[PDB]
Amino acid sequence: NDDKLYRADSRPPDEIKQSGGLMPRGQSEYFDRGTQMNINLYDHARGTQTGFVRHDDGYVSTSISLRSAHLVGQTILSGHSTYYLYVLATAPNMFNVNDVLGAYSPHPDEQEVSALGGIPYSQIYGWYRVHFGVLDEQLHRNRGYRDRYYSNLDIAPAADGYGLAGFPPEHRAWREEPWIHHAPPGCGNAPR
Amino acid sequence: TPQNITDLCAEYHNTQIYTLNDKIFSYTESLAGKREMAIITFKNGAIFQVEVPSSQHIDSQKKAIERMKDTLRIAYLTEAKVEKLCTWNNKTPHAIAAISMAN
Amino acid sequence: TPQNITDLCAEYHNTQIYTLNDKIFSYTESLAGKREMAIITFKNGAIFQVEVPSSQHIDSQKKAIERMKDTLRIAYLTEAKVEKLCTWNNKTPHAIAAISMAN
Amino acid sequence: TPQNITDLCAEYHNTQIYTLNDKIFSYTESLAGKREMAIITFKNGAIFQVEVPSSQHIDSQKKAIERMKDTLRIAYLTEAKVEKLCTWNNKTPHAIAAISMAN
Amino acid sequence: TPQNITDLCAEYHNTQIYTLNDKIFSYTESLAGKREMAIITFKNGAIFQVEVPSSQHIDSQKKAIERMKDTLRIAYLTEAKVEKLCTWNNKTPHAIAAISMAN
Amino acid sequence: TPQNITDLCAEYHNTQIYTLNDKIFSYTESLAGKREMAIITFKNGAIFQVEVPSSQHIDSQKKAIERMKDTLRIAYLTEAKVEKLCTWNNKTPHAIAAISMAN
Amino acid sequence: SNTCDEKTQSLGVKFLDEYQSKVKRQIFSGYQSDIDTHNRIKDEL
Repeated sequence: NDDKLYRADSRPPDEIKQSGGLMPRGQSEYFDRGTQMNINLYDHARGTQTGFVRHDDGYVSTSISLRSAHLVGQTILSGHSTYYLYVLATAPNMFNVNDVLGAYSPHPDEQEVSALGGIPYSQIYGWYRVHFGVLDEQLHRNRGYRDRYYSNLDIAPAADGYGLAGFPPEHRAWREEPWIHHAPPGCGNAPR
Repeated sequence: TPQNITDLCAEYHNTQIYTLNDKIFSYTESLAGKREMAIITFKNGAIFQVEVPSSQHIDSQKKAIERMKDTLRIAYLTEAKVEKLCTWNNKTPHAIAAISMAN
Repeated sequence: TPQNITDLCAEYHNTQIYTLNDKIFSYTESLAGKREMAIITFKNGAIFQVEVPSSQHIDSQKKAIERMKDTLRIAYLTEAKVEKLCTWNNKTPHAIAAISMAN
Repeated sequence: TPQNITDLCAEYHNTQIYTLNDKIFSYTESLAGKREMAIITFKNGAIFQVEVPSSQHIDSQKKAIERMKDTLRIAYLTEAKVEKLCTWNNKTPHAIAAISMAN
Repeated sequence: TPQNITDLCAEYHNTQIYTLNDKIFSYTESLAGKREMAIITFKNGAIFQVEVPSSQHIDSQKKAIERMKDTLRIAYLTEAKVEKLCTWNNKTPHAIAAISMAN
Repeated sequence: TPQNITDLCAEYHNTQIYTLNDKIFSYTESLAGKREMAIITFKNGAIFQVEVPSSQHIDSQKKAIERMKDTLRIAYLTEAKVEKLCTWNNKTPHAIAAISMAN
Repeated sequence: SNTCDEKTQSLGVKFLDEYQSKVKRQIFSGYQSDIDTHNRIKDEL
């Protein structure tokens, strides 16, 4: 569907185009197959937050509603008068952290949707400009944003994510449902 | 030289310039013999044609009629958004004489 | 002049539009002598062609067919939604004679 | 007429079907006298060629080979998955006769 | 041969170099016989054309004229980033004679 | 025939193979009389050219150069990774003979 | 152990790669869209 997500980022729109979109930490160009980061949701989910909404271990976090996304960044990225809030079409590279980890979600309340690898510029529908904390309601539409295509897609069934979850090898989940039928090799396993 | 579409268009007559300021809703491409056109439609429901490379055209034009049908199909496929369209009002559907794109 | 794929197709015989408001499933391009074709396949097992020229065609055709084979390819790669489709049902596979891309 | 590539490929003797069901790994294009051809490779090994428009060709083909080197490359940049390869196996490397790309 | 647009522009006697380092603000294309060209502008305010072919256009650069009209469109769309143009100052709008692309 | 850019090139007296595994840094293009070429750069200096059609060039080679400036442009916008180029080095800037894109 | 920690990555990378192929394909196919059309009949007559 035509669902949009949110992410209060500081990095300029001009440096995003350059980048290919919004990247996790340690990725600079969106198309490096050989420029590998750690890809982990579990670790991702529980990084602490130095000066950025969660963007570690191969994913970039979104918020499902703005107010939310803005509450979360002028809580963080506070210190900067300037920042942007990017509106983001929904695609199947988006995991509902909660629907993935379930019990084991490091921060439910917080309800994040996460893009594995980052959000390609084309995904980014446009953005808000964040000045003197207070939001500026004027919308900067995004060339590069494909509407036919994106209003046609939604987020990936959680079960796509069960294999990716990333619990330590001897963690309980790997031997519980649903993980037990999705668990990568050497992951918890059959035995123990 | 027309240093823009607005000039350009009025250079001619049997024309009129429409500010469409929008992306293209649909695209039809014919192959029917004696019906070899492109047809652009708008949300507002504004129909247009790229003339069957018909006998009323200067050789130079022939090459032009084709490229156009090409600007259409990639502006469409790319949700590019036209600004204005200079068009001939003497035809139904009002044939396309030129196109601009900005923003 | 015809104003949409519907009234267009209607001038010709052994035709019938087909709604699809879909996209392409297969793309098949041959080069083998006697076979410079493209066969289109819809997810609901529907098969269509783009025929090899002239016999029943006009030279004004021959460039059309060449635009069609064009369109579909990147009608496919892109992911389409070939709205409707005019076709010579008097054929088999049924010969594509026009195409309509709808948002 | 075949409705698929498999039905097409046996209408020719000295052909062969290849399910690769994957994306091209690398693409080479040559413009060095007599070696004006294209060269395609698969992860698994398979190298395939679009042949130099020599005399094994009818005139109908010449321009279907240019559309074919275009298709590889578009499909090479694009990363589409080739699912099937119709090829003449009496050459070396194998020689592309047709390509199937279903989603 | 010259390894620049700068040294390349230099080979001519009524040309100048343009360091824009921006993306085409607009793009227009007429198909209208006696004006089959293209003008493109920059937000700075800059204008340029792609001349309607001949007599001064040796037979060779016709193919070249056309190349660059395709280069002007795809740069617009794809979000450009042209470094410099090499324009002829005999005209207003200055005509384009070459281009650099830096990314 | 040849089955790779190495073997391909190694089949001539005056050509060399450049290994780049890099992407085109700048894309220069000319429509200018006499100089209707394309120059491609590299960040760690590589400069190459796509020569003008001439003697040294047959009929077969003429399409091939045209469909190689098509392939640099998009290799450039597409941001593609260039593997190995086979260059005729009796020239300056070296002229491209062969391109191989991999990854 | 190594296998599990390793295996997730094998998996994560794999996932990221195929997705990159749909984006590229859609952004890439589109640009070459009617460019690749000027490429055809103007190109073979």
